[PDB]
Amino acid sequence: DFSRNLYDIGEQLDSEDLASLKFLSLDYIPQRKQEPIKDALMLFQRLQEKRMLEESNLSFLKELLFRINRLDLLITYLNTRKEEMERELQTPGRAQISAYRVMLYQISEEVSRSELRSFKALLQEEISKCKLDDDMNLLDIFIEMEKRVILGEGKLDILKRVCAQINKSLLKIINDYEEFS
Amino acid sequence: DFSRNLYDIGEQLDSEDLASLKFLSLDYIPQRKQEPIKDALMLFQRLQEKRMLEESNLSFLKELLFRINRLDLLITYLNTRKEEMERELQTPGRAQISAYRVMLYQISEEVSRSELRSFKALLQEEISKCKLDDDMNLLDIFIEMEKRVILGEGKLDILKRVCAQINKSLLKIINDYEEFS
Repeated sequence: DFSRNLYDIGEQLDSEDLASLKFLSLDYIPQRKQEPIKDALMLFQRLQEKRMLEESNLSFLKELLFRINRLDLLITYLNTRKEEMERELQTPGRAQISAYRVMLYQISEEVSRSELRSFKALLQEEISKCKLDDDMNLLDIFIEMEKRVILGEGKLDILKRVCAQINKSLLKIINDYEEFS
Repeated sequence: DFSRNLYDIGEQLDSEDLASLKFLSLDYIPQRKQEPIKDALMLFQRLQEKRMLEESNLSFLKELLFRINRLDLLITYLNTRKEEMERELQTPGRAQISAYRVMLYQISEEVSRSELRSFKALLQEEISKCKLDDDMNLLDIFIEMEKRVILGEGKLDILKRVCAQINKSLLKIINDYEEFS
């Protein structure tokens, strides 16, 4: 009963819904493991894979659907109302999605298209002014590059991009590394 | 005697050496547990803590000293020559530092101060590459903000800074989040 019903819920969702649900699951499935999920059913399988979703274990499904405001699916397939879910989530700790993620999603729902363009513009303003100070030595800079994830054992792209403009011999070293690995 | 000698070697090293050796130890001691390590002798203690450095087990100590080209300490206190260590590390696998880390360190050794200026400039160029195409919705933008590590569970500065220029209600959301933590 549960499995077929989860299939029906799987089909009733559109793209925007899947994006939202992919976001609201980031507490359990890292960013790194979200490219594999292309449709809602694969997300269901990956959620049950961590035993966060089972028959008689629908807390997280109910919460997810309420947050993305698909109350029609809650009623049609889960027999759950809005006020019931509000009562459930307003009792401390019963909410399973972090306040961080819910905050971000609600910021997203409040924003229009024009306001989104404003956000892109302002974010490109604040990014086009990153300031690493003058007291960081090179090794620290490599550590920051690994931190901001632009350099790694298998991401020599940017490192080669800068070294190629500094001096070739460095690029020679890098090529020796990646060609002997 | 072993402890006394390791103390003497511990004090003979300067700051640049400690930075280098701290880097070349990143295969075993994560970034996070290196702020506690403030001096070279403490680094020795943290190396013995993981039993990669023992009495009669100096492979990694010798390797460390050779890499940072402190051959004077190798000879003075360890009675070990340059060419012997070269033979040691050129025998496969006996070098204990990964080719990645050693590659980064030699890139560091080759670079002058001016060339480092060029590296800072070019890297600030590549970070100020915005991407942010017209098909990314807000949530994706949040995910890249977390990537470039300018947004996080406890780093709401930039997010509030942009929302304050878009519309206050967003700022109200963020403040409600962080004052509820």
